[PDB]
Amino acid sequence: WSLLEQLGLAGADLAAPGVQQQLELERERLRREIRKELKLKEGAENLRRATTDLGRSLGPVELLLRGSSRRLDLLHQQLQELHAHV
Amino acid sequence: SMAAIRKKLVIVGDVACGKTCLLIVFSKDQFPEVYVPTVFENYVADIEVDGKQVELALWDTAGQEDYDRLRPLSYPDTDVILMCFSIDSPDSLENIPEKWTPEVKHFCPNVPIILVGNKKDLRNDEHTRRELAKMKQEPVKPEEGRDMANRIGAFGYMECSAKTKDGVREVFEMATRAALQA
Ligand SMILES: Nc1nc2c(ncn2[C@@H]2O[C@H](COP(=O)(O)OP(=O)(O)OP(O)(O)=S)[C@@H](O)[C@H]2O)c(=O)[nH]1
Ligand SMILES: [Mg+2]
Repeated sequence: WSLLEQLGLAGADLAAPGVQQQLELERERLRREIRKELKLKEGAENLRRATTDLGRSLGPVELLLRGSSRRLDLLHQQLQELHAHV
Repeated sequence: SMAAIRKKLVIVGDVACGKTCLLIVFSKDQFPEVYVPTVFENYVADIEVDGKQVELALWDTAGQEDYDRLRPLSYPDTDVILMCFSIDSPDSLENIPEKWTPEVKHFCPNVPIILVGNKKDLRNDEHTRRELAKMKQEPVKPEEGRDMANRIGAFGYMECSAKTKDGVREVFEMATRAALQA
């Protein structure tokens, strides 16, 4: 799961200038990912409500909503992991 | 793109009045498959109200009297309180001014409070009617919850069902707006 492990920075000197810049970039990316996921979720809730009024199955939408919250979770764990090395 | 505004939310209320399911249904879009009495848990939710992005910290507390000692330590930097009771339990509504309000006001005076009526789906539940009938009772009315809200000087009063997800977003958007005025 570790974003540091994913980036091959596992046991690197994280205080170095290059690494510190790469991490700031990653934090920015993550922040943008979270915001996008947040809006997709709010939109998905609107769809869930729209589907409720159409009288159709909410299963697909509920699954997307869960996948979206699950993604937000991962994004928060990684963002948290990088806040420790700023 | 700047970081989200941070605000911490604490939820309180009687045993099994639906506090955890409300937090999980909102933040994970999942209705907890098994009931597990809470001592203390915390989750993060993401929300946007009035064009403002907010990262909401959800602090889950215990309804049980057994853990009263722990609860006061969860109050310190709270931006908004979700004080709950269940619509299928008039006794849980009576504990609002009896136990929850006095405790919250003492540890968090000035902190916005949203009175929440949980399990709205049980109001018309026939089984709930027959059980409450025995105890010479009936499910909580919208007016009664709204009255109690006025009595404790709550920011607002909201009803919802974590089960059907009805009124869940409304509860959290109102709680966030209140926490923002801070
Ligand atoms: N019908 C219905 N049942 C609900 C709803 N929300 C929760 N419940 C049920 O009520 C019981 C208690 O819910 P839960 O959210 O765990 O309570 P709690 O207030 O967090 O309980 P505690 O930790 O203070 S002891 C559970 O069995 C749960 O499934 C709802 O909206 N409708
Ligand atoms: Mg709980």
